[PDB]
Amino acid sequence: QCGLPKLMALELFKPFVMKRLVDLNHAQNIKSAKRMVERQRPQVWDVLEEVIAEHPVLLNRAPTLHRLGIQAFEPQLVEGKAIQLHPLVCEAFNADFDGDQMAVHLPLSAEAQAEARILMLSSNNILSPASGKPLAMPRLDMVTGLYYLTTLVEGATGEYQAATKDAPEQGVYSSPAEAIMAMDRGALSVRAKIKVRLTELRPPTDLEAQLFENGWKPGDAWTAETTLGRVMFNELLPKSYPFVNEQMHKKVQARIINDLAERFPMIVVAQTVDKLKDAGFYWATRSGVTVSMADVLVPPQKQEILERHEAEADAIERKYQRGALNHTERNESLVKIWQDATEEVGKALEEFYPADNPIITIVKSGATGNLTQTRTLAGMKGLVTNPKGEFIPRPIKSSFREGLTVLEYFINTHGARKGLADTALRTADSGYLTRRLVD
Amino acid sequence: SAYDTPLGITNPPIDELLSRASSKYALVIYAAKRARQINDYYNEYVGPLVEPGLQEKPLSIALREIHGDLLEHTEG
Amino acid sequence: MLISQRPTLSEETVAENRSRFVIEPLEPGFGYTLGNSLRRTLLSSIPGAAVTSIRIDGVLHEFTTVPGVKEDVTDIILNLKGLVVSSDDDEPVTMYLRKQGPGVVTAGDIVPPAGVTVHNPDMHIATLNDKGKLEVELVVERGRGYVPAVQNKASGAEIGRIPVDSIYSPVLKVTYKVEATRVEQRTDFDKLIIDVETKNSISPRDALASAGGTLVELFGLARELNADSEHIE
Amino acid sequence: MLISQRPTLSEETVAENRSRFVIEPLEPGFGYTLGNSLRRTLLSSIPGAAVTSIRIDGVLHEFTTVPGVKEDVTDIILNLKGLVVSSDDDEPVTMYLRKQGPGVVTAGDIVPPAGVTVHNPDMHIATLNDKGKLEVELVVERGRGYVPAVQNKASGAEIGRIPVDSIYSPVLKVTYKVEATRRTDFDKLIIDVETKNSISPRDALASAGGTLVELFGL
Amino acid sequence: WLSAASFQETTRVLTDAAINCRSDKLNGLKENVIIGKLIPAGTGISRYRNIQVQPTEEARAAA
Amino acid sequence: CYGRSMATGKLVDIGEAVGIVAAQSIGEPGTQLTM
Amino acid sequence: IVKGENIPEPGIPESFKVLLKELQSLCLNVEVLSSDGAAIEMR
Amino acid sequence: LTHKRRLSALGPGGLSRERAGLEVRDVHPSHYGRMCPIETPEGPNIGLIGSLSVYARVNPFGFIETPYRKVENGVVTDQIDYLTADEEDRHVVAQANSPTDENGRFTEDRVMVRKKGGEVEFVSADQVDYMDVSPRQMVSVATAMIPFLEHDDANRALMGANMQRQAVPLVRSEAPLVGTGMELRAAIDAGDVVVADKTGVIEEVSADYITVMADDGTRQSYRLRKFARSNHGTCANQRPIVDAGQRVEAGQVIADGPCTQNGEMALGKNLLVAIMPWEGHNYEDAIILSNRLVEEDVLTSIHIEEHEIDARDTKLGAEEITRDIPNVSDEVLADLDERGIVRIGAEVRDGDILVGKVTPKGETELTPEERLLRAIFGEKAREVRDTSLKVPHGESGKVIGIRVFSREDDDELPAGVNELVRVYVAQKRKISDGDKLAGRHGNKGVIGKILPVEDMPFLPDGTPVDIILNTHGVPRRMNIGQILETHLGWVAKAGWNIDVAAGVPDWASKLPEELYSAPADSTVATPVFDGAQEGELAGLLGSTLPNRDGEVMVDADGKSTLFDGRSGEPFPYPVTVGYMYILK
Repeated sequence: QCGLPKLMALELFKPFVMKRLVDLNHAQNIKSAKRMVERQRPQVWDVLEEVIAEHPVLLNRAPTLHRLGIQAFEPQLVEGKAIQLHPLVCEAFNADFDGDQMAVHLPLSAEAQAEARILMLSSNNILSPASGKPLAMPRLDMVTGLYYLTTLVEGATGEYQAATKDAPEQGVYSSPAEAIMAMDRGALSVRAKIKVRLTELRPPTDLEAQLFENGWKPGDAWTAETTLGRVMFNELLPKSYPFVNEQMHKKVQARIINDLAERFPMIVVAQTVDKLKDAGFYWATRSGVTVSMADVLVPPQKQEILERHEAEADAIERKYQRGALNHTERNESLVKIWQDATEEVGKALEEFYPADNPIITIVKSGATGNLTQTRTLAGMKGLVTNPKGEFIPRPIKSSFREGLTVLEYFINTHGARKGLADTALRTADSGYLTRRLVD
Repeated sequence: SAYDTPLGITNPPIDELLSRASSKYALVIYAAKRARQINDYYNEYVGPLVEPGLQEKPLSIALREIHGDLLEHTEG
Repeated sequence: MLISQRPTLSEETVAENRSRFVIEPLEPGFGYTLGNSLRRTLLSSIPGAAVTSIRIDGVLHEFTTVPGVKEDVTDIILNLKGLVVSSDDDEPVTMYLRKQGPGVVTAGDIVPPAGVTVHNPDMHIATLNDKGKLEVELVVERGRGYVPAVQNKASGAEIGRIPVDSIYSPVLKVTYKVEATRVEQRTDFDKLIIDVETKNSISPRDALASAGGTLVELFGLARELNADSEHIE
Repeated sequence: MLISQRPTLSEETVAENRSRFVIEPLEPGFGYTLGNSLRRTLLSSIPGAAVTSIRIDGVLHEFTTVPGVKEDVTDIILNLKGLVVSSDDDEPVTMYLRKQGPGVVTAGDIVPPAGVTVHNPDMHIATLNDKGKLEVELVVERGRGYVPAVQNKASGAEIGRIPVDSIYSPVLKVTYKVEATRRTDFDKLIIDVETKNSISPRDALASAGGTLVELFGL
Repeated sequence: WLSAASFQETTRVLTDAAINCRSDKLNGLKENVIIGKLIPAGTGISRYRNIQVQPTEEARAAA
Repeated sequence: CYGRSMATGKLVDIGEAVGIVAAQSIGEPGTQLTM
Repeated sequence: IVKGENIPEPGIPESFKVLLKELQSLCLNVEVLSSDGAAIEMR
Repeated sequence: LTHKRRLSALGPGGLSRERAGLEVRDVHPSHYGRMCPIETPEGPNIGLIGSLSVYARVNPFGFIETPYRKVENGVVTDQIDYLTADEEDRHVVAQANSPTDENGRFTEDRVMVRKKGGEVEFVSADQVDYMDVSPRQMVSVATAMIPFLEHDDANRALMGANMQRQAVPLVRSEAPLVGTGMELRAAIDAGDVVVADKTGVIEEVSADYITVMADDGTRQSYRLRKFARSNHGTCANQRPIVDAGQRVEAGQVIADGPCTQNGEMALGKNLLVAIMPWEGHNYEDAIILSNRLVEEDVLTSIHIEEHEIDARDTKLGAEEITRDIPNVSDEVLADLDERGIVRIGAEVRDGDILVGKVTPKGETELTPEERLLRAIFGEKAREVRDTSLKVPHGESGKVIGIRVFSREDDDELPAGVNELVRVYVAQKRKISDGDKLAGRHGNKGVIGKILPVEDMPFLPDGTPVDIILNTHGVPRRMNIGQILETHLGWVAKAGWNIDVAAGVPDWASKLPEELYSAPADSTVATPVFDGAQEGELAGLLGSTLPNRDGEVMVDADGKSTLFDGRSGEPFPYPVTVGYMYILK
């Protein structure tokens, strides 16, 4: 589906609604029908919903790179003048909500609508027709939203205690619906290690063999130890699918969704990814993931590492200032001294950040971000290239958390501009190539 | 197989439809020409062999007919 | 004052245990406002009876095991947690289940004292291995909501007394979500969808009216203040 | 473990415009869901009175100025949006404001018709000079929520009438909080209701309840 | 020839095509796009577009 | 000879035009090729 | 669409007709030929 | 103001478009203090267009000069010498910020220096000649207006500058809560603000004009632009900031321009921000807003159109502007006056008539079916076709003013044009879903949803946050200034008091002068490279704590516990809240 501004939809379908409201007594002749739509008499809207029903439309966003750049959807009248786009198709369209626009086309002939619903329908195209990998697979929020749900926390609230002596195990629940009643109260934590009895879910292949081996369990109860979230996670997958019981990285979700397309019909993956979306968002907001000057940490070893390599350069600079050193090797020595010195801060930085820090969880789960990106935010930004392409031996010691200096900022722009200019002519050339490949 | 319930355009599922035709392309002309047939009736002449929905569009009808194996075709 | 569109409460039956209910149309954003309040009233607000503590013969200082049966201590505790019995007492009552027969024990084997009625006799409790006996006492006290197993410092006085997690309310699962309706007349009005899976003690419709009444009366505390402002039906 | 002492709602006072309200006792995990259920209803459906349109003699529309007045007509209507009025009468009732000579016009200078009151006459509207004269009438209606200005082409209004965004919201700011327990442990919530002075925190909370009670049905 | 023309070096292509007196059978899909024909691919192929559809005699009975 | 259709997961359909799909599949990532 | 009839079969794009004309103005003789039917006219 | 001051390499007499090599686009070392490296276009024009720097100055020969303070023997004098790029490489440039010694001298053991390479080196301060006049010499006016510039990557900064010039004047025009130095100085030099050129007192203040009685006995007066449609449609309206008896001084601000408040540039509003991801509604750069921003017209802005139609001399007759239209209902003309032009103050809808016009026709040859109806209903076929000015598709508003130029009346017109009428329509545009908002750091996004103030993340006060920004796009884009000013934005809003217990805490050692206390709502300024530092932030994070009652609403991490307005329960983790300056 897609959100279609009601004004836009009225004009697109204007000839259709004109006939429908003349068929009904609303308008006596086509002339009246035309004016009735132009001035937007309130009667048309109930008519528009009928014509639009199960009548697809094509949505394009330029530039169109692969055929996935055009996809059919079922229109839904929406309030406002903007267009509502499903969050899973942003990957194919390369669509940012920074203010991009999209085009709508109305297939008319029976054949055109057939091709829309069948060939180009949104849910039928999931994997990219290049690598076969899944595209509509969740990303960004939905990643960190699920990664939080499935993750297992040691010493959480209500954790199964493996009780001894005077008390029974204490970590068991009659059913999942009980773990929810325990979660609503402060008893249970969604990330807890407790073990539950599950009637409606399927155990893993291995354990299913030892447990039953006479068949599988639609109603047959079995017990495993998993986080309450991992339970709810597997309720999103098909009832026939085995219990994964893992914390979901992006690649792990790729493995799973990739597998569903082999063992299950398209319509099944279409609905399973819809369910991952709703779940991922809900937990993305409950994830408690924000940013702050506090949540940005810098390693205390940065001072010693920095001042240490400084003398190593000053000594090599003293060796070059002594006349013996080769000028080309001097900078090369500095470039090597500082290059791997950045790795140390990167190593020290990772050691410092608690695994639950919101900045790293974003990169860990594979939702978005890189480590090289979080290395310039805190710690050091590193060396920057000169205009000629050579590496400026003067490193940037400060990080964008502490802020750069007057000269540090002027130097970074030297490189930062060359990169942004490249992206300019990288699209113009890449498109000229594609035009020759196509021909 | 339980896919739950498809809504509107997604019903019937393509998987159940593709077993009734050689490819996704053949399926297109299949339902396409039949829908063009239905609309002529409301003005070839035959169908709606199934029970028409309330306002249901003829193309949507022809899709349900192919799902029920109510018609057959022969490729050129 | 206020006169609005008349909402309609409907019920779709998924099974004898479950039913789906929908309210249409609401006024925006009222769907979200009363929705979470209903999931709480149905879950924690309905009076019901449930098992509190249990003691079984043969387990005192033992950690987990029961020679003579294939069900462990843990598996039987959560096996009894599903027992559904409506007790009219307003005070704890101790039922008893004693069987030495090498066969399957069920909820029907327990003798309820006068005033307590077991609604799920078919429930399996334990499988007795050949030539073995099973003796169990059960504490049943009326309550509301979900009360986790409580060791009160008086649970350490009893030797072999196992406090268990008590499900007091008949509804073991509930959830809700909102949707938009009203093609033209109303624009983007709210529709409330609520899912109720109820125990055999009470049907879904009765749990609703019980939650409806307990909820309506609760807001009377404010309305009694004045009654000046109003709405319509 | 049935524990019954029927919920008790006791009043209080903090300021004149706002007063706390407390309700105890309640089952665990309640006051949150119950508080936000009132707050959601307080901030929206509390009925009230507000000015719909306005008519100024010299000006035929919103974007001009008035001779001698320091505020343009658009910046005067911005000020007039701050008027808190209460109309005890159904149907539209027009107020009147006329001022000459220097001075500073304020909401108090508006002459309320029968059964209508300006509850913050201290409000600044426009500063007039010796040449400045301001003659304007105001139409007060009754409603709830926020209704965007109704265009006179949609109504039967004439080119002279200036429609304005109307906010009927007696309530101002609202919050709550709960005291849990850990004898069995119950929950008790306390709510803080503040109003614009067109009504007291009591009549508002009674409005929500009276409006919230009628909604729940079975 | 008209597929090579629209691609690049139009003037060069046309001068050599008119001297060689070339004939374009309009088989390629770009040619059919220019003149508004059905591209010889997908649903445009002969076997697919010539499909004939009629309801089964058993179905016409049920009416 | 061609093999499974990456989009379908099954043997390619007879109508498919793999030339264009190939060209696009090669070019589309070109924006990510540093140079 | 206004009569609820079936959408008809497409015609010849006017732009293409203009192409043949612009090619003729270059002293290029462009003839649209039938299978066995020799020359065709656009009119 | 940035259009002027812009310098480009294009046009006749220079390399044009593709011809230019990419080496020119690269920033040279001599662009320091002359051409701003950070401000340029993002598109194919990168590096060919740039804005003159702040202190830069043009030479009578056409070479840009930059101001410097010459240093002699480790002492920086008050002598300021403007130097061309040629003579700069000859000397060594000390760094703008270096420790200052008493009456002045170089305190640091070594001094930052710039060589002809350029090359960065040190000496003992003995060999330095000239020093920088101050930080942000290289920066332009727009670039210098980005708070916490030093923290943001050049990529997102360039986007930040370009998007300030894309803002639009609002009706209220509130100034930035956390600013920089340029806000006031740039507004007056723009020319859109009313400045007084002689000391005196105010005789009168009206929406129309403001008159001042100088000490000189002379009398100056200023007519205020009111709702003047700008080139691109933005509203140019001005408002008087002074009262009748006020004293004033030469060069003061009498009235505010479109985007200015009290003399300094206001390109947007200050809003309560929440950095939690929220129910998938703000995702992939999308944004959500409090419906308060609608009801209270905080983001509302005015836009004005100019429609034009002429009546000329046709070979078949003369065009006539008239209320008579060949076929129309008497209703479609309801808003037209005698002459056929829309009546001032009317509302217009897409397709509505503005100026009725008619042109002569030539032999009609009506269709037989058209002539039969003419006889039946007796409507005589008119001699003139209807060419009439109507409002464009998807456009509506109120009629502000009309301008009519007639030939009868002398006026002036090109040969053949008898009458020309222009109609000006204006409309109030509320902030709507789909509109594009952004901050000064390059962060941009459409409004994805607008929620009732009822259900919004809201502080324990009961104070709903106005905007909710997603957390994911923040870390990777390398603009962390938005978070900083989000914290400081909350500082300046609620005030603060540094502890007077004992002495001054260690974080204030080198730090603010009599900034130890500020009231609530006080405005802050952090010059780009001289601005506040991380240590001083934290120290301020803990700070004065009313709302009304004495409870703190934000911790020293810049976080608070927000209550979901839908379910009514707190959000599990502390969420960062604050005030950020966002532009429409």
